[PDB]
Amino acid sequence: MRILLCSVGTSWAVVPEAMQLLGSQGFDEVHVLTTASSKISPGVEQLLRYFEMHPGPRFSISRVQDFEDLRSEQDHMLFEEVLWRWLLQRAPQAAHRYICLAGGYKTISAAMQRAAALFGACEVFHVLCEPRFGPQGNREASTLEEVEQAIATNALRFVRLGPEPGWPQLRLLSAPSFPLESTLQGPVHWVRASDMRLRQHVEGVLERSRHILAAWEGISELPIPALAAWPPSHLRWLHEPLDPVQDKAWVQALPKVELHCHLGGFATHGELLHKVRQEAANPESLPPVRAIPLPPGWPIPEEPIGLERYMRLGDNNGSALLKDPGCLRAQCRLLYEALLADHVAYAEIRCSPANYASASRSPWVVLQEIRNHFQQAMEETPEDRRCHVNLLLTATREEGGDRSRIARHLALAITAAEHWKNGCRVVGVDLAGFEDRTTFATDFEPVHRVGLAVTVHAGENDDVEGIWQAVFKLSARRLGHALHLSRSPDLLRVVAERGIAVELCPYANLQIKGFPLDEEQEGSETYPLRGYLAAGVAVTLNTDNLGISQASLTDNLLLTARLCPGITRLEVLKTQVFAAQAAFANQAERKALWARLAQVPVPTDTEQ
Amino acid sequence: MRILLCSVGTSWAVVPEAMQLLGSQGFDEVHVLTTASSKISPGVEQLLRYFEMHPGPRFSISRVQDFEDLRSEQDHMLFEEVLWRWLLQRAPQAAHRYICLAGGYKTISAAMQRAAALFGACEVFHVLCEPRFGPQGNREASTLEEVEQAIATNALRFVRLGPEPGWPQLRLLSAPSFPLESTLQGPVHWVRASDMRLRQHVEGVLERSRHILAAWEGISELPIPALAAWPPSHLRWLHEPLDPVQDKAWVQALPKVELHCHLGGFATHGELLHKVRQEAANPESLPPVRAIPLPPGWPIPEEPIGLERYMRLGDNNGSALLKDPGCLRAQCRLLYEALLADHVAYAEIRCSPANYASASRSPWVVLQEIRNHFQQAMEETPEDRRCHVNLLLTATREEGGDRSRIARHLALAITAAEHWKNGCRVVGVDLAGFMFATDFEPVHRVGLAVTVHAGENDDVEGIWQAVFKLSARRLGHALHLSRSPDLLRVVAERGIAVELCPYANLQIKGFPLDEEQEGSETYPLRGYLAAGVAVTLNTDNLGISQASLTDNLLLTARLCPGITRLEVLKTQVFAAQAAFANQAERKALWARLAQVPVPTDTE
Ligand SMILES: Nc1ncnc2c1ncn2[C@@H]1O[C@H](COP(=O)(O)OP(=O)(O)OP(=O)(O)O)[C@@H](O)[C@H]1O
Ligand SMILES: Nc1ncnc2c1ncn2[C@@H]1O[C@H](COP(=O)(O)OP(=O)(O)OP(=O)(O)O)[C@@H](O)[C@H]1O
Ligand SMILES: [Mg+2]
Ligand SMILES: [Mg+2]
Ligand SMILES: [Mg+2]
Ligand SMILES: [Mg+2]
Ligand SMILES: [Zn+2]
Repeated sequence: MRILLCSVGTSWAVVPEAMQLLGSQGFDEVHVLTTASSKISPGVEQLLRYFEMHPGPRFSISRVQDFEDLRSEQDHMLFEEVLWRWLLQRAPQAAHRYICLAGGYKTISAAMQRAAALFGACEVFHVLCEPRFGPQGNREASTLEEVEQAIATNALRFVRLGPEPGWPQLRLLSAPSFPLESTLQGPVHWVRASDMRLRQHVEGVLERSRHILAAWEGISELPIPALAAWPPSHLRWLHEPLDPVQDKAWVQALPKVELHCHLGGFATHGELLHKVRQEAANPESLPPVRAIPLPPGWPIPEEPIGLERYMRLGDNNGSALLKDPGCLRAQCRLLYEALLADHVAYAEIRCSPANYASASRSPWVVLQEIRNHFQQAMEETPEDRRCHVNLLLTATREEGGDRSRIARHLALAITAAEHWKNGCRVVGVDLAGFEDRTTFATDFEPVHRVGLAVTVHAGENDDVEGIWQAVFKLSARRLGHALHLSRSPDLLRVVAERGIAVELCPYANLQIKGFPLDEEQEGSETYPLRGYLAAGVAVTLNTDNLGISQASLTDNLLLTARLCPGITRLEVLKTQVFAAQAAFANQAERKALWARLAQVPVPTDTEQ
Repeated sequence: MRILLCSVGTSWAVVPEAMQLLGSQGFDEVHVLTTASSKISPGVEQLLRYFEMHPGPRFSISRVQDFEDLRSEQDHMLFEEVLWRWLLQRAPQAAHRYICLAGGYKTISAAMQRAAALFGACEVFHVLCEPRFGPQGNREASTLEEVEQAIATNALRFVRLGPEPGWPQLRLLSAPSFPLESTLQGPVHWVRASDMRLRQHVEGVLERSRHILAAWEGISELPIPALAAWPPSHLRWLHEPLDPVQDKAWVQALPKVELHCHLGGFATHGELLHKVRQEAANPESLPPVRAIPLPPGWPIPEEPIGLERYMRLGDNNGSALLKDPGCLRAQCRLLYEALLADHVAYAEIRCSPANYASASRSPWVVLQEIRNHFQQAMEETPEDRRCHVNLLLTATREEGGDRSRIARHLALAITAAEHWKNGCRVVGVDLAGFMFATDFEPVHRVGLAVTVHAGENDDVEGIWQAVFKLSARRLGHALHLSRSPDLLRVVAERGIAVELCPYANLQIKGFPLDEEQEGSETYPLRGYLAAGVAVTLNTDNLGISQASLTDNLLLTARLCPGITRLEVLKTQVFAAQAAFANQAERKALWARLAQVPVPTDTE
């Protein structure tokens, strides 16, 4: 199969010479494109007369309706679009596309060359004939007789400029996505482009290709491979320090991962608390709303308040209030709404089913209700914006308290691990009672033996033996509030090399323990996020308690800018990638999460 | 700054119209390219007269000596090369480059457009003149006064075709690397291109960029990101099942990682054993060479021989000989030579120094001698061919026996871990037999990584206790992980590496070969790979198994039906990630692994 595409200006004789590129074999098809100038119509007439003879191949003639003459650049873009659509239509494949640039304007010849370079062509050539067929033999061929004479006498020169392979993303473009409106007027078609779509599509493809090629060297240094298509200025902006106030919209639009969120600390005070109370199935059993004033300057107090006061700040919600089934349902639904409004894509929520169990509601019933409410909230949301929520069961140790709650939480987690295989799942346990009790560990071999994962939640104690025991005796895969890893360099090295994640909650850590804010240089009491990042630790930024901390995940990501002097937003993306890798997800959840993370928002402040 | 670049053909009045693109603003300097055809020299003299009467911007004319008229494609390529070199020379900055395609052949205008697209330009434009002049008033401007009248009458139409950014690689190209000669003839330069270097470089970079763009959609599934630059045919070849007979050279040329190699089982027989024995410092004390007949069909026996016979096959070397300082020295150098010849980039060699100690040589002396021999061998090797070697201490256990040797090896590893911090280091311990977690806490306290060796026991409790009671980061010969789905999922999710030795496993345990499809006793490599497990292929004992790392990588084709070469690269990447290396060693290993050999067949 072999077709020929030509552009013709005032000289019509190029086409009869053009078919002689292959000699006697000729072309299987011939197609011609011209402009609307009246000076070509007689040439069209002679072309038709020539085409009457030699009826071997199938012939056609087109013309651009809107291109009378080249008056400005707008005519050039119009002709470019029409020529591109004509090339796609009349030449479905580039392996048998032959393009002749002889006729037309010099701009038209350049456009034909560029179209061949873009969409591909089998051969591109230019026809030359010596001037010995004309008035006194001083002109090139102009009528049929001398055209045939030149054909028979081999008086034509062909410069095969060579094949053009085209670009990979433009070589598979199809004709009917960008159609032409051909009007048959005799044996010649007349074509016109309705829209401009093809030019913007090609320009976008070329810009994306240039951006990918520019950033191709640093593929491994980008946390998300989809960032190579970013323009170099956008990547330079990505490598600048994060701004807490200017980058609010960019962080807000980011797809995030939440790995440390307590269910019972969500609607602890305010409008959310009243909304949860108003949904109670038994309003007469609701305890009265206690008076729990917030510390002045909340959520950023003048001085840290400690873990005890921070726990007591969330007493209007939790064990007391979530024993109501309606309150529990409203709590789960509102937590999912909060997660959706923050563009979270994957969430792990910490729950205590035995804390909300009653005489008629076993812990299994409470766990089933929580999981079913979350699954229902997930299935209602469209998949493009759906946040996948998994569950972690907290096993809190009490100082001198009962061991029964821990044992039944472990058994509940073991059973719910294989009870549910799709949607919302119980993915592990949160051993949050490891402080002042363990510097007695046999309780958790059944957890390991069934494939449940373990995260150990620190208790404000500054010792490093607890972290050691969590890593090596509890086989923990994540660490909560491990803010003193740097004090033991060997422990920090072990945590980095074993791929153990560290869950950091900026607002909770600032409120409970306190760190200097807006210090120009890193000091001895600086937040350990940047030091952990430099040490090779997979660091996650979380919320801990949405209600008590009075801050969202976007707010924590923005506060890391004030806690860590000169942290870059590339490191924010790194934290998100670390969170995605540290999640207790399976192959399908991980695939969906990676698909969601690739859609990083485009910056709008790349102007300096 | 603004530089005007344009060509002239039979006509000359294109450029006097050309620098009027900005009108009264003008241009800082103008440069003109031209051919050697004699039919256009009057245009050249007209140009000279024009800029003699019109001073201001710098003027220059260049003519391609070897190009006169368009006859075939060779002249076109010659003009293209000369034009590209002249473009790089006259206009080094793309932000100050203006190109006009009004003059010359139509192919010349196409070449100017293509050069602007390739290298970038501030603006590409074409100037037109309405034909109203001449004696009949029906022809365009051709004389000087006609040009002046056209300028005054505003009969010039400029088609600003738009700016071109160029390509990222071609935007940085510099003139001196591709120079253009000049032979002055008055005020007109005469240029010529010496060779076709710039054209071939442009074609090669364009082909590579096209390959990158084609392979870009699907970069997440490539083990090495540098594989994108491979041609699509090469990637299609990569995704095809490995051939044990024809892919031997490609596998041999690969940079590899060795994680399970025993020092004492390298020169157990053959001429290599006698090469080691000849280097004894006290040859009179060498034990007599035992008669150890290899099983028929070695290294691929008819029936598996088990672990006892396999261990007894290497009785002519090890503790028998390497108590000799010279024998140990020769053993280490020959092992490093074998590693270099196999293109291994990172090796973890595991040894038992306390087995080699004597009355006068303590285990610490033996360990330091081993380390210094390997470090020296690494030192006389170029860094681009250097194989980095790290050490593992094997704390083997036996029925009853003595626990003193285990304590000595663990303490030795602890001390050596902080002794050396560059070059050859002691990176971990090997537990050949271990649930006795009481005496392995001190190495967790100091940050030593633990690899646990599975014995000839088809048990599942052992792997569980290795993962959770020993905190092992690698598992040796865990061939029955699939019998416990929970254990397989745990190993996959916790990132624990499984180190498989194809030839050793075939000789000791026995597996079907050349199966058409996966069966019940088929090798578990592909099943582990499909389950998300990080699997590494190693050699175990170089001397006893009588096979190299290349030989094991090729045997996996017979063991695993339909295993592709992408999976071989995946196992190499898994081994790189599973090493006990630090940041610098990991960086060097990743740099070495990015140089995958180019396939030689592809079809
Ligand atoms: N930031 C934290 N640091 C330490 N422990 C915490 C933190 N947040 C929560 N916990 C512990 O986790 C337990 C469970 O918290 P959650 O909010 O999910 O439950 P609850 O319904 O509020 O329970 P409670 O009866 O304790 O009020 C808390 O009781 C507390 O012991
Ligand atoms: N395939 C294997 N499986 C289990 N143990 C092995 C295997 N190969 C070697 N070993 C043992 O692991 C340890 C590694 O030490 P090394 O490779 O230097 O051997 P060695 O001390 O020279 O051997 P030996 O004294 O047994 O001949 C030795 O105790 C060796 O016997
Ligand atoms: Mg709470
Ligand atoms: Mg609470
Ligand atoms: Mg051995
Ligand atoms: Mg031996
Ligand atoms: Zn071994």
